Amino acid sequence: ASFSEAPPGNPKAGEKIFKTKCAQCHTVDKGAGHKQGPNLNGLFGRQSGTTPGYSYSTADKNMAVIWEENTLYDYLLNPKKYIPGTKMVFPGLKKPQERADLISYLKEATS
Ligand code: HEC
Repeated sequence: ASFSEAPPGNPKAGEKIFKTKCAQCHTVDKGAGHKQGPNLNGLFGRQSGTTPGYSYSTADKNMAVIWEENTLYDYLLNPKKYIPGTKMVFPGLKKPQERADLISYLKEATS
């Protein structure tokens, strides 16, 4: 129900997930620029809506969520429910395991 109770994460599995469901709109490497969505480099611990050069929705700026395992796990279940008014078009990742694997990868990849 929460990150706390979620399955352990496997970054290899998480990579598959990222590639198929997020890569279209997000970069992760420093210097890579933006896509439909902002570059996620250095995501962990940062305030939402603050990456330079990307035009965020007012909601994504106003929420000012500090991204971490906790917040990401809730967010990913249903982004539009988490930040009503966001322009990210993504239904959500329903399974606890899928979220845990994706987060494990992001931790490594966005570093
Ligand atoms: C294009 C169709 C998207 C897909 C697929 C995914 N994301 Fe996304 N993301 C997209 C946009 C246009 C935005 C900005 C939203 C806004 O209201 O401004 C985002 C934003 C994020 C964020 C917030 C980052 C921040 O700096 O605050 C995160 C953490 C994020 N996106 C992650 C993410 C992941 C892990 C996805 C696969 C599950 C994914 N997004 C899909 C566009 C698109």
